[PDB]
Amino acid sequence: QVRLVQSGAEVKKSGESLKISCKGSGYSFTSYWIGWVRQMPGKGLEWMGIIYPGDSDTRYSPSFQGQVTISADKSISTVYLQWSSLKASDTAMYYCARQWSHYTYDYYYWGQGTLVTISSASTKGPSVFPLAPSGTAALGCLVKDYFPEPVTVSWNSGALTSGVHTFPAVLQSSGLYSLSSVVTVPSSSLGTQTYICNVNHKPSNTKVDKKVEP
Amino acid sequence: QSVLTQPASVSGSPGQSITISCTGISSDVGGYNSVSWYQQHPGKAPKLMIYDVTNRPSGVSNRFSGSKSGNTASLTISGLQAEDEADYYCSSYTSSSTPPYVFGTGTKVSVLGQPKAAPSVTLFPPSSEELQANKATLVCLISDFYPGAVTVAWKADSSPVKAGVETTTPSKQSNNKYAASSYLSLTPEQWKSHRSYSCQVTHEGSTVEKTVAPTE
Amino acid sequence: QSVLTQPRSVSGSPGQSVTISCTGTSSDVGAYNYVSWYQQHPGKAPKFMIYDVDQRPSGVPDRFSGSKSGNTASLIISGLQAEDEADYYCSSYAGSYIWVFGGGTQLTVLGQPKAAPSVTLFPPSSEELQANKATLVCLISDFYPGAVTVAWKADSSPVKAGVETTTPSKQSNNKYAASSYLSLTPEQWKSHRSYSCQVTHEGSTVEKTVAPTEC
Amino acid sequence: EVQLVESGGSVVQPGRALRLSCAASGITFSSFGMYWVRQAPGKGLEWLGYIAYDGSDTYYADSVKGRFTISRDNSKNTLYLQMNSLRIEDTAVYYCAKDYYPLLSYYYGLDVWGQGTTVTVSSASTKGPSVFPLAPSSKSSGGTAALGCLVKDYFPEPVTVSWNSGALTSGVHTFPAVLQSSGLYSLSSVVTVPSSSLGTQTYICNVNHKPSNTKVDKKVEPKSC
Amino acid sequence: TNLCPFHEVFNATTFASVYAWNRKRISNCVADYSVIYNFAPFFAFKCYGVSPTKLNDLCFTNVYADSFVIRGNEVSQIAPGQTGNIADYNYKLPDDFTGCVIAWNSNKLDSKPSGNYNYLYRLLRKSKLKPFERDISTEIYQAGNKPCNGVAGPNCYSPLQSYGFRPTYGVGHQPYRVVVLSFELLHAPATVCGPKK
Ligand SMILES: *[C@@H]1O[C@H](CO)[C@@H](O)[C@H](O)[C@H]1NC(C)=O
Ligand SMILES: [Cl-]
Ligand code: NI
Repeated sequence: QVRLVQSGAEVKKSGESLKISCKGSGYSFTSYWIGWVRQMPGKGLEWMGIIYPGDSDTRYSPSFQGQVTISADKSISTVYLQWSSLKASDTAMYYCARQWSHYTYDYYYWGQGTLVTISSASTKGPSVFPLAPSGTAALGCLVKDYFPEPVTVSWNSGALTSGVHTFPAVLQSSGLYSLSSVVTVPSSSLGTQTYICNVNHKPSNTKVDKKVEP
Repeated sequence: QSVLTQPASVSGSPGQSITISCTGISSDVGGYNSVSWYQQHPGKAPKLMIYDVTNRPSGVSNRFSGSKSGNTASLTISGLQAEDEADYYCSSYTSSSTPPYVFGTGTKVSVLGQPKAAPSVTLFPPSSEELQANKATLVCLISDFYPGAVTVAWKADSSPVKAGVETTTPSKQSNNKYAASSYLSLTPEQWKSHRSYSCQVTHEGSTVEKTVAPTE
Repeated sequence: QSVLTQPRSVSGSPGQSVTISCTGTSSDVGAYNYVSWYQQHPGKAPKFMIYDVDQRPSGVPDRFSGSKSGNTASLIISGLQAEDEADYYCSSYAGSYIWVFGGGTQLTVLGQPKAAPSVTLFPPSSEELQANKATLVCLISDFYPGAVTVAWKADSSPVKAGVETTTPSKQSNNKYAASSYLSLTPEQWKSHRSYSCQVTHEGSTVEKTVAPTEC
Repeated sequence: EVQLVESGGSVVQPGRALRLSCAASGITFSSFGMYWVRQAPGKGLEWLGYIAYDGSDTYYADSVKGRFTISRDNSKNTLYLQMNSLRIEDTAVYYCAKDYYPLLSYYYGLDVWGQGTTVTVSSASTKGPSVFPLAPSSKSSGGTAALGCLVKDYFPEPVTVSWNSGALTSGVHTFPAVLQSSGLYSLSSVVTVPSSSLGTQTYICNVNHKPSNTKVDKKVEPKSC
Repeated sequence: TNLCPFHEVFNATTFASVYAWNRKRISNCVADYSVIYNFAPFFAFKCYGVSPTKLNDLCFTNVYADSFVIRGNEVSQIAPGQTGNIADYNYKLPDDFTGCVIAWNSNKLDSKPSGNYNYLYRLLRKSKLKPFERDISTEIYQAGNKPCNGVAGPNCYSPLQSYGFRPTYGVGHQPYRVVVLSFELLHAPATVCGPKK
């Protein structure tokens, strides 16, 4: 049974080095190219390069040439992907893959993938900003640069729940989170009713109430 | 290094046939070549569905077929069903090319379980408090669309903006339509240097746009 | 891999053909056609002469060719020339990216008439004996071809212990010379009536004799 | 014409290490696999090993594997041999040589060689020779007489011998050295002279052994017996 | 009966040089291997991962017939786990090869009195050939400063040489036609079966 087993998930800081691996079994390991493929979160497959473990002949994609080192240790049937200095843009799933046979070049065999997460992970409280309105009106709050999730958002101490939509946060390239919450209110009570969002973020122990007005 | 271009998304109802194109393929008649199609479900490794242009591995449903015409390959999925909802990647191999392998840009297939619904778009300006802090974030909120696949493009005076854009994956709302959000981070001077900014959302071949202006 | 077996020497006249064999095992010369030959003149680096059994690298005279049969390869030199006088080394691939050389063959091109050696046998000097050492010095000169064997006799009994002999060396006149030494204690020297150095050259033996009491 | 120059040969004690270099002229070095080959005095060629043009592979004869290391620096057009755990039997001239063909080739041969560098592995101590006269025969008259000098027990090579300060050259043959079981070298020089010159012309051999900083001038006198 | 066209390979009027070896894909057909005798006089064969006596019973996904000429004493290099000038630079079988190598003496067809210089082989390469890799470059390798301009010469190395087959050579130096049959077995429907199955 041709199997490709990759090393476990990696959580790294920016500027650190990393070496991940992919061990082959159940076939002649030195008779076949092995390829590496990157997939950034929510993006497509990118072919990075191949190595022939028999003689460590390597072919890098033009986009990865000089950006990563592919190597092989045939004595333990393993190939590797290595970075000298990780950048946040290296956050991705990484797969090794092998062609089906000597005559069928398509990638039939895949490793289970290694998740590489590059983060400036430090607990940090969010910055809150109001989003003022222009028969119906729309206003809300912006929750910026916090870690980790979650942030709980209320409105008028939880007395205004009909019409609120708190969006799932975006995971920025910095590792921080940022989300927005909006409420749809009747245009007649624009100047008659005061609207304040209540943002709570337990790990940083920060609570903010921000008023919204045109 | 030539791109294989696929549509960002295609959708169909259960039982229909859908087709995904893959344009830009080259080969070397003097070398080895292949065209492949891969299916990828969330959290899983890609799976080879079509190999050598038209062939299926054992166990791959014959609802999947592939073909090629000129420089364009096509995957067709007949009798579409919910389990087919996934990302699909075409790929070309040419032994003599640099790079020898290329993956296509990828296609999200949606299997429609309710009528299509266009997204609501709300574009908020940067906050004055944020402007006083000398940081600026444009907030583009997208809601009530179905199926859950959108493309988000930002324009500054009709000029595309690719730097500084963050976008979320679609998430199911309580009403079972989808929402997503996009943020554009800019310098305060960058905001003032252009007359207007636009958030353009493409969904099922139709575009919805909102626009923000410095004056208020 | 063991060294490949070559004959120690071969000889020929100008215009003749000469052959040199190179015998290996079934896992070198017998397994591969990667058999090469080198020529080496006195005091010089080897020169590449043959590869792939019978191919000549650029510039090598067409007079050099080769053949192989099983575990033995052959160098064949047609139209022998004076410049061909040299040592020749075969070499074979031995598997696993290893090469091995043969032991060498000295090729002589007969270029002058036979000349018998002059032999001079010096007894130990009085100065060396006063130092309580004794060396018998047998100097051999002006012979051609350059090959002799040297045998030492104490009285008339053969002596092999304490003998060192040089390989023949070309003189300025292009004949050859050699030297042989017999190292003795003064007691061994004085215990015999005589000592003899016997030089055999082209089947003929020339002998010189010294005695402790006879000077 | 690429030229190869080996350097670094010297006298070294058993057990110690020595590094040889092989410098190539021009720019072609980086295209060629390179080899080391050695030759003990009076003995045959011995293939020692190889390193590929790009360093991709290195191969070694069993006789030096695990003792010698071959490497190359293409930025310096230079090949190296690191020799550890040296033994008497490593005494040899060491040659570097380039492959007949560039890139991966291997199956053909070695077409350009250096002149070699000499390594002598020995526990012997530097020592100047003892010089003894080889007096001409009293019977010699046979037209001419042979006389010489015995140059005994020196280390290392070389010694030079002249006769009468270089004034006497006709008839002189200086022999190659023997290496004795002591680890010390000996040689002789002989000259043929008219028998009528004996006892009127002085004959002195001048023996110079630079390694030991010794010169010996030995007068060779006719023997009365 | 839709027989696999082995005649196209075995009875080809002319064979490829080993450096530019030919490949014939064999799919969707009945493989009657018995026809090999009618085209290859006095052939010899070795099989790996298959028994020859059961070939008419087996089914494969695809078959490949690669064919070329080498000299007799190089036929042993066309085997898995071999190294040498042909295996390293001209045609390389993988260690895990599943198939058969068929070779037969073609002196009568491929030798000429003055030497057949049409059959060539590669002398050198930047790296060893991968399994079933094919290198048909003829570029002269520039080792020195001076450009070669397609001219061999000083520091300018031609990568290819002719065999020069002549009828006076011993068998080891006579031409042999070689067909390598690759038996590909994927987890996929078979398209090449023997006549018995
Ligand atoms: C092979 O082909 C030649 C010419 O195409 C033909 O003359 C010969 O009969 C063929 N051999 C067979 C059919 O066995
Ligand atoms: Cl006695
Ligand atoms: Ni003389």
